[PDB]
Amino acid sequence: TATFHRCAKDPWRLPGTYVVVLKEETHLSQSERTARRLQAQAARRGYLTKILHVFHGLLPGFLVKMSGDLLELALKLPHVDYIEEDSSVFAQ
Amino acid sequence: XAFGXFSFAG
Amino acid sequence: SIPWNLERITPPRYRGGSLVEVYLLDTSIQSDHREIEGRVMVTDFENVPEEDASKCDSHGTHLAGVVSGRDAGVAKGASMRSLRVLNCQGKGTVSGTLIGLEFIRKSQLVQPVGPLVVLLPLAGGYSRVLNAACQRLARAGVVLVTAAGNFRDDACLYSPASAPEVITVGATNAQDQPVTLGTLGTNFGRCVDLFAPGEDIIGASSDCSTCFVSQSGTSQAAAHVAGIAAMMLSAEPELTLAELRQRLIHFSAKDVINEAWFPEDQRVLTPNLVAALPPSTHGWQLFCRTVWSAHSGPTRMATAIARCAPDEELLSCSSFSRSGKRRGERMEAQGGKLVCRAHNAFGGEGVYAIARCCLLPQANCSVHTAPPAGTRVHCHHVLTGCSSHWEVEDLPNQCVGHREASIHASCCHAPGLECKVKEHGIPQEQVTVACEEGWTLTGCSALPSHVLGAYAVDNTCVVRSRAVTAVAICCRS
Ligand SMILES: [Ca+2]
Repeated sequence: TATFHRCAKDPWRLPGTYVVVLKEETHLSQSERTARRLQAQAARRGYLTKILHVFHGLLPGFLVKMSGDLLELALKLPHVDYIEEDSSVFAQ
Repeated sequence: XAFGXFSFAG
Repeated sequence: SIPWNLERITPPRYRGGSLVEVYLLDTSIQSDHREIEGRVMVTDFENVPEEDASKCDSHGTHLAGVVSGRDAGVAKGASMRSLRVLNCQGKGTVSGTLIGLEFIRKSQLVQPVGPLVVLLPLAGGYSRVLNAACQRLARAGVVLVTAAGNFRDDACLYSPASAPEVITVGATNAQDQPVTLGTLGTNFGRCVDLFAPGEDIIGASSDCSTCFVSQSGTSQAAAHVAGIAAMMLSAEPELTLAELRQRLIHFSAKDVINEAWFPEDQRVLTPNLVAALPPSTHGWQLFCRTVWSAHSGPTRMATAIARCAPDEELLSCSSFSRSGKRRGERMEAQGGKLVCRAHNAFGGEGVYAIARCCLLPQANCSVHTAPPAGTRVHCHHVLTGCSSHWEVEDLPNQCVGHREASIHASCCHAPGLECKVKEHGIPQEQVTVACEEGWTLTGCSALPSHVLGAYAVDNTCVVRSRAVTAVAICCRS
């Protein structure tokens, strides 16, 4: 049931960095484990990843720098609700 | 403007 | 000498923000400028992408000055805190903005203060994650004010503008018209809550510590509303987000924008309100607002849902399609709370559900439904709303519908509440009937020759057709 989303305005997309949002009641300890699990499964496939930030307090989840190749893998991790590719915002 | 920044890009 | 924008937000009878804190998520700021010095704390939270000194803090300083600046600010008192989520070229990321919103929440948990207002003078495309974080931060009780966006487009395609439970602000000029400049200008549509001054707005310039500059944008507009909000929350700190939104709407100048500037289909969806400070005149009053749903889309079984905030009551429910291909609407319960649901017809492009959502404490409201008989139902309590739906392809506290339609009455137990029903009919594209000054429109519907729909505009009921009769239900304490 986990889904992927990216910005509809193509010039504003920032591929290679993804926000992984976990299901609502997910605990910070699980978010961390899930990020590490991603990094381990990725490494076994030869991909470097970097966990930039772990979210808690509003949404549980994490921010990760990785190739989009890993998205199918990432959508299947436990607790994943959806994943969004990062994109640009601008002063108005 | 690109994109609507700093006073309408004007 | 008073800048035009500060006169514009001054109400027709009149007489801040220090108990309140306003967070700004923007570029870096010149915190020593004399407009804002000692009133703004730079957190030095910073999360910005790489480029690809005076210029760096121009945007933010100005907006900090619009909100709280001692000479040119709206809420001259107010305390501010700034987070840097925009780089020197004014570019940020969604991820950086989330981290910022999260930081505000963390700060609050660690050292709680009073009401918080968060100004997000920025926009990107629609973001599921960004909208959810805004919503989540709103349910925690924080007021968020955002820019509609400057693309002369529907604000629902942008975030945080499109984000539920947030006050979204468009920009008007000295002639009270929507700001438009070529292909750029204020966004509009049903995700804009109201407009505010956002052209030629003087404020702190980061060129020198006493300099001033005029800037334009939905950011400037949003800043007026953040200032207005800081004042309202200082006077009445217990306001929930919905009470604050109903007050901003109620105290706005109404029907002062010439809506010709907007695309035809957005005219009906876009609120014709220009923000203002509350008057010295304020005892309890009935506040209601009109909430348009997302368009249902063309599926045969499509439904549009218009919902009220948790602390509001749905007092009536109507619907509208440009084609008139419509199966009406009904009030149905959902999580112990009433929603307005509208039904698309076979072959319709889709429809909008249009709720009337009101702040009514001590109210006990229910729905009375009758299946097709004409068809009639009554409150056997005051009547606040009639709705009607049908399943066919074509054709005194009482509601009356077509003989082939179901009819739904919203009935409230509301002591201290008086309601009356006002009717008007003519030969005609649009018929109109208004409640009297001091009365609040709770329901708007058409007497049952082929109607596109009906909707409340402020305290005026509008019926649109291709012997038509507008019916307004008006209530007061
Ligand atoms: Ca909104």
